Amino acid sequence: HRKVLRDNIQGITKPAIRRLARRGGVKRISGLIYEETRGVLKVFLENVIRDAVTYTEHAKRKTVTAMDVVYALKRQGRTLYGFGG
Amino acid sequence: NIQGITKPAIRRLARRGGVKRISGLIYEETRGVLKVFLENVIRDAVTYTEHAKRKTVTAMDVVYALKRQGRTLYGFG
Amino acid sequence: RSRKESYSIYVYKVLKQVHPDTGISSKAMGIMNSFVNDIFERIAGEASRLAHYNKRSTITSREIQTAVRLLLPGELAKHAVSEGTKAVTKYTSA
Amino acid sequence: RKESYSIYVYKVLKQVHPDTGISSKAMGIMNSFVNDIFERIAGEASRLAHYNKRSTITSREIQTAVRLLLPGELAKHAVSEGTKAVTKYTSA
Amino acid sequence: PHRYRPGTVALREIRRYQKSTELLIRQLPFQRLVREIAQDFKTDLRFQSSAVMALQEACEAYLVGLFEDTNLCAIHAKRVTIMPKDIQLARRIRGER
Amino acid sequence: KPHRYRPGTVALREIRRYQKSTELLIRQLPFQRLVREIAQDFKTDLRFQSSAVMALQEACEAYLVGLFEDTNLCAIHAKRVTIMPKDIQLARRIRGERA
Amino acid sequence: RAKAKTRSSRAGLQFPVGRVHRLLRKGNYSERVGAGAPVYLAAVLEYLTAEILELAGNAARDNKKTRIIPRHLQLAIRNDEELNKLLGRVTIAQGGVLPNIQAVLLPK
Amino acid sequence: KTRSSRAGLQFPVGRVHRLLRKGNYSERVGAGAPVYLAAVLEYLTAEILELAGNAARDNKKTRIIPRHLQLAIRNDEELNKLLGRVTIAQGGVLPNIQAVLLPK
DNA sequence: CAATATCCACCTGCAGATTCTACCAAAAGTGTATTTGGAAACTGCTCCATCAAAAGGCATGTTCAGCTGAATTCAGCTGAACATGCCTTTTGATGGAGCAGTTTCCAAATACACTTTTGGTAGAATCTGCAGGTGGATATTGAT
DNA sequence: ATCAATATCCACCTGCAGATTCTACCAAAAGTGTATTTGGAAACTGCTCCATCAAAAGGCATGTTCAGCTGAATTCAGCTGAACATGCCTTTTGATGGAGCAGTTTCCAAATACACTTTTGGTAGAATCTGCAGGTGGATATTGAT
Ligand SMILES: [Cl-]
Ligand SMILES: [Cl-]
Ligand SMILES: [Cl-]
Ligand SMILES: [Cl-]
Ligand SMILES: [Mn+2]
Ligand SMILES: [Mn+2]
Ligand SMILES: [Mn+2]
Ligand SMILES: [Mn+2]
Ligand SMILES: [Mn+2]
Ligand SMILES: [Mn+2]
Ligand SMILES: [Mn+2]
Ligand SMILES: [Mn+2]
Ligand SMILES: [Mn+2]
Ligand SMILES: [Mn+2]
Repeated sequence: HRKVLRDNIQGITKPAIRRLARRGGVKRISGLIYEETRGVLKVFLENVIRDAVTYTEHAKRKTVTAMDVVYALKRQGRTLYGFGG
Repeated sequence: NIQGITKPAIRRLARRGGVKRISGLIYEETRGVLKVFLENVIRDAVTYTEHAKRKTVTAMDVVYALKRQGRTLYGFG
Repeated sequence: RSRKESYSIYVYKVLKQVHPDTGISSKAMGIMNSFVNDIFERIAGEASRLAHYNKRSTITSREIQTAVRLLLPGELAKHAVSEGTKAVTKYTSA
Repeated sequence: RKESYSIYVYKVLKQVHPDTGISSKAMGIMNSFVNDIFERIAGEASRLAHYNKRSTITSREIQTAVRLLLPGELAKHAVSEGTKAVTKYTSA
Repeated sequence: PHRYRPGTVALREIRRYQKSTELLIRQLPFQRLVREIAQDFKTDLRFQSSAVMALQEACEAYLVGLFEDTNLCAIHAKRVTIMPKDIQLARRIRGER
Repeated sequence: KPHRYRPGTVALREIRRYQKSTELLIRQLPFQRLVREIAQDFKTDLRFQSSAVMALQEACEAYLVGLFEDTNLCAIHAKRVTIMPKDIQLARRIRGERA
Repeated sequence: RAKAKTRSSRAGLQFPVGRVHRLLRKGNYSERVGAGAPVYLAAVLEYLTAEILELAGNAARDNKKTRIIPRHLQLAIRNDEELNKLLGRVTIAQGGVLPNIQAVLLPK
Repeated sequence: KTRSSRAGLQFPVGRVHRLLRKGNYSERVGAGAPVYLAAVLEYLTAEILELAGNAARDNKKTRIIPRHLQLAIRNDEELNKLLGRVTIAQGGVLPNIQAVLLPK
């Protein structure tokens, strides 16, 4: 990846988070929601991935395939349609 | 027949769940949920009875039902 | 070299029966394919357990039927169970 | 003709707390547990080896599976304990 | 005479019932509710004793769980009395409804 | 006037807009990096099958848009119309995600 | 030998009764798979497929579209109490959510 | 000469191997699989027991019963997570009250 | 401050329940044989990892005024705490037997091992639903 | 109560990416003959499960008060939502290597098969006990007031 990947969570701009909450139905948003979103988000991701990569290591590959994620999400209880079938 | 669940009981429960002050409409609301719970878990339970071509709902019948319900229960099978 | 399966071909046949002149996108068929699979697995697995539960070693239609009943919600089940019991007799009638 | 882990759970209850006993229900609970966890670990493994076009569930699967069902530290010891115990099997 | 201020005994009851692990719903009436309910699924049914035990352990345990989440919802809305409303918010969020 | 909409008008406006559509609401690239960063931390030198990054983002956003609803109902449940961490924290708890 | 006719065609199904039977065996669900299982399961699957398709086809009809897309499938499911519940812990790619604004939020 | 005595465990290594075979998991089962597993089962059991012990004793009691398990469980973060959706029959709940409910 | 009730360690006892103790149909374990993954190793062949411009969508900041959220009184009812008043749950066993479970057999199933016929999947042509784009109407909104 | 000042709508258009159509090769479903193995008929069988019947305190069901709780209604500082500037940074293309990914040979290390032998693990019966089940007696909070 060359340039060291750092502080990319703050790459979930405030406008974007606000957008997600609009599609969510939220009308007004406290100023402290944003960082709170990154916190929840980051954990969600670390998990789906952590399991995904486990699947990748089990298959002995250097690539994380769409299925690896689809399986990760399934066991996480967040089943997703549109990539693994 | 659901009234079989006396107002007191519903309170003894709430208390174990840490409730202090209870509204009065709650008792009714609580018999509502409860009723649905058993129905859903017994509806599935008896199916395991009937598939097993039996006339007796066995402790395991509940155990499995409860599992698919997502209420796993250790202590009966 | 590398043969990928799916239900796309069948999903389509069905689409044309309900909506003769309607089409379905790639992403849409994607969703649909996942669906048949989530449900295929859901039922098969449910039947599987039903058999182990009954110390039996084969999955009959009967099992698949309680599976569907335990799995599918109300009206959907009725219809599924009927449609299901139907096709089999129509089948066993050689 | 009625199996359980009632025996083993106990012998084990004796390694850590030799001078301690266990109820009947408590002993019942302990069964449900082993069976439950047995069930989960087997299923993931099964799925794992199935996702990888493999027709045999091995130790490698049972491991990944563990590394999928158990929490950080819990997972670590399981794996050690598992690896340990296994290496000994092979080694005569 | 002597009378405890409201809420002080409630606490007594919480501290007490949380400490114990015995069932709280009277068994006999439970069993009837069950038997009766089962009837809408299959007639002349036989309930393996313990299956009834299982059923209750299952229920009471479910309810207490709900009550905690319910209490959280009541507290969240600045209250201290559980309203059918908190029971719904809790369930609506659990995914049950 | 210069013209000016009242506080909330555009808010309700956006909601209607973003509920009528289906595009992801986060910028692809940033997401790309955030994932790679996080994944870089579990197992070094991991290659990502594009669609995989696409699936994670579909799952993440779907997830939040969902947390935001339960969040919103917690704000309304407490006579408020403005979601606060307080709310997100209660939904998560009740959901079991953290208790 | 009589000219073959796919088991499916016999059951008057559009779903591959042969492909389901295989998947059942190569799936490990059971030590052995019956003979009507794949016919039954295929029947249930084909059933459900058509149901989604029906509601979806309309969802597209409404929006003035001849071609179905995920949006329409999200719309079908989330609006049909049942399909909604069957697929309640299922998330559908590029599908969005149902349009819905809490009433307390609206203006005077 | 019991496969278990070889892996140096208590749980039924052979049995676990049988249960796998006759469980409809895969076509065939590796030789060290039931080994690795039974020791995980061995592990997780001991782990719990150890904690229920303390719990049991902490009440001047010697025989471990439900309430003690429900204690070793919900008090431990990892076990509670792992058994995150399991209800322990006749186990009760943890002594806990929302400070927002305590007296003046 | 002290009167009330509520509680918590300090104590002994029998027995409803552990624990061992004593033997046996079932698996475990032991070869010897049989069949089979799937772990090596090479090769194309895809996707994946950059990179290099162009712009122009969008973030990031910076006001600025609207009304939320948080604070604060009041008191009209809820529901807790406390007694009376019985009505049922809750033990205690006993029959009577509807019933889950066990075997014997075996016709009717599914297993297999080849040998034959297709019903699909992968690509390569032809299309043909719409994303954009633009522009006249309604349809709101929010000052005067 | 009207007028701007903006969205919010809907109808046309029109090339092209994405959808059908149009073919050719094969892993796969069938179509056969054999192979083996379910699980049901029925014939019994202790095992609980379902009734009654008879008791007793042990809860459960009403009434009394009113202690604070839950809801209104005001306020007001101050936290956003709503608008522009400003000019980063994310698209959008679209060429290019090359890690890997997946096929495409085989080749042992292993797993499965069946056939006997050896031991458990489990199911009642024999000795033990860990804890209820009451009983006290200091304390331990509650709570009403010079
Ligand atoms: Cl069948
Ligand atoms: Cl309410
Ligand atoms: Cl907060
Ligand atoms: Cl192995
Ligand atoms: Mn139609
Ligand atoms: Mn091979
Ligand atoms: Mn307000
Ligand atoms: Mn053809
Ligand atoms: Mn358009
Ligand atoms: Mn008053
Ligand atoms: Mn290479
Ligand atoms: Mn052999
Ligand atoms: Mn022994
Ligand atoms: Mn005591």
